[PDB]
Amino acid sequence: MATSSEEVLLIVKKVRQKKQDGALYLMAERIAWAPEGKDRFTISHMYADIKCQKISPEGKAKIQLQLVLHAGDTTNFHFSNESTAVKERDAVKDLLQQLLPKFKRKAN
Amino acid sequence: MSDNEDNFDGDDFDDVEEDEGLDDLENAEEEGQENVEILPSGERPQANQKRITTPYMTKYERARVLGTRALQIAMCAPVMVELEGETDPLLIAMKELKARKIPIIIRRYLPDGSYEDWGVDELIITD
Repeated sequence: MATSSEEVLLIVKKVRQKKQDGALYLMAERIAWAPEGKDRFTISHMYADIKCQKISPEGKAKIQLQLVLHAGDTTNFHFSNESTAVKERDAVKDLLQQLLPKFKRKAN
Repeated sequence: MSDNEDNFDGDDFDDVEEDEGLDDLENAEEEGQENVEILPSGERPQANQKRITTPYMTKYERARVLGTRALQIAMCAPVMVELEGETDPLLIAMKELKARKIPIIIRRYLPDGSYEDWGVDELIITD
């Protein structure tokens, strides 16, 4: 759904990125995050470019999804939905993580 | 705007590296004894065949049930036995265990991978 640029499978609301309050949308080929009130995703990472996904679980008042890229880069997506902030993380995790091998080397 | 994403240092990032489609490796274990499951009865999950083990309880299952029961009573669990001075979870649990008054299902496991459910009520505890 939310095919404004690509087919979004997982829509994660109340997500922030380094002082930017917005929303995270996982599309078929890329994880794109946009600011709340913006029609355009200011961040879009293809699962290919995402070298690894790290995620801070309960314990901290800040649940975060850090997309560590190949070069050593990263993308800090803070799940700030007081309701299911961590549960969001887990779903975005299980999904994105499964989205990765799709953009990784196959059996050969 | 929230400067909370730069107000941290050491985020407890539960590193999640995807790795699906890996090998099983049956040799990836260290146990080979009777690893039994200590479950609280009332739901009573049991199989539908004759059991192959013995309806007796040694110091293995006893101590396991006792430790788990002391943990229960230590949390203010109701006592199922008579009190003749027993004011400690261990004493009470020992009385309950010896009388099979402890409601707990002990699922035994064999080195072959099989498992059999065994309630304390079905086990003759030899102190």
